[PDB]
Amino acid sequence: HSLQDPYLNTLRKERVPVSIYLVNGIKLQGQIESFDQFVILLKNTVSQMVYKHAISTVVPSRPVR
Amino acid sequence: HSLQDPYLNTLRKERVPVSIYLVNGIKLQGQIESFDQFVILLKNTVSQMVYKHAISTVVPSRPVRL
Amino acid sequence: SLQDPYLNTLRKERVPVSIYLVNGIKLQGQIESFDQFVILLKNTVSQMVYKHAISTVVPSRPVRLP
Amino acid sequence: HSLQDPYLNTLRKERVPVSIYLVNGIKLQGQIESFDQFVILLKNTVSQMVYKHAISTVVPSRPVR
Amino acid sequence: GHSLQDPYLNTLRKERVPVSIYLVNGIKLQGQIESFDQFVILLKNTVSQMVYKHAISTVVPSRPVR
Amino acid sequence: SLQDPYLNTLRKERVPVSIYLVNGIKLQGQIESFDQFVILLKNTVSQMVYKHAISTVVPSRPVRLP
Repeated sequence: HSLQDPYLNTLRKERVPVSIYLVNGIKLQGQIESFDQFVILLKNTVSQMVYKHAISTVVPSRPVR
Repeated sequence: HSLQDPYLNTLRKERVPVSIYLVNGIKLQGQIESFDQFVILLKNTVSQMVYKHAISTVVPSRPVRL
Repeated sequence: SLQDPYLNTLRKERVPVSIYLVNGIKLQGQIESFDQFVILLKNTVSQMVYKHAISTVVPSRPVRLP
Repeated sequence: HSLQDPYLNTLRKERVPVSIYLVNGIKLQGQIESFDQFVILLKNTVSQMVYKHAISTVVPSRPVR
Repeated sequence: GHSLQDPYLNTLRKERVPVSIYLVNGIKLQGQIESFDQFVILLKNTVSQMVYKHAISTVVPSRPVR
Repeated sequence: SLQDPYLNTLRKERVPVSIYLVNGIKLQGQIESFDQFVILLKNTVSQMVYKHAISTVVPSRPVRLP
């Protein structure tokens, strides 16, 4: 929405390394390649499709905006 | 959102420290910088975007007046 | 709708309740207010609880059902 | 809801004791007093409102048609 | 939409294929799909229990199906 | 949509993938088919996986992205 999109898009455009924490406790790390209404593609060695419904928090490695 | 929006907006506007408990049991702390229909941006020692679907409760450090 | 009048009765009559979360945690207090997605619980700890994180709402006494 | 509603209504009307297992593993028991799109009211000692999103299964104590 | 799910469940139902339904909490239910709608599946063995799809992780047939 | 073309690439190229569920369980195989709500995973035993129970889809090798 009005916050989530610009936030993720800024992270995407600025290629900021992020830590994505899943609801189960697992921590994912990488950079946001792209995202749509339901998923986020996290890129590194091999990219992976993360369902937003499985995400708890997105923590940037450095301050943004 | 007749209650949620005014509540979160008051916490935000008044810089009220809050504790956000996640469904998995993890406790997040800080002040609400902004929010929308699905996420809340928390800031202080660790700035982060929290998905509401992962939140169980939001406990203000002090009660909120609407 | 049954959820709304049920909650409104608990609210209006200031009935003490126990709100059990999906993670097993038990919250206690009286419902101060609520909307489509959240419930504001108050007494010992004032907090906004997301309904999506609630498993059950158990009143301390029987109440008029809708 | 061509199946859910008739099923729950049958259990409600016939007052069939049921076991409602929650997604977290807890087992609730009693009779279905009523239900709507999102919740089910279960009666035992005091009635409790159960959110369907927290329910995994509804198991009747005896078979029903 | 349901171009895969519906035909899949209906085939399992019509052919009475033994199936295992794994829930998100880890529970494994066994039996056969007797019926289903948009939100639930009726699984039959000892008694027919209603399973909410939201609580299901996977549906695994006892044998391949076409 | 980003999800559909991505899943379709995995499907068409028959790419080996790991599907991690929200409860931490790891499933392996390949995407045989999918619709708006489910994915058909093929390996030693085929199974229908509900997307709501999936946390991440990880291919065994880099693939073309949407």
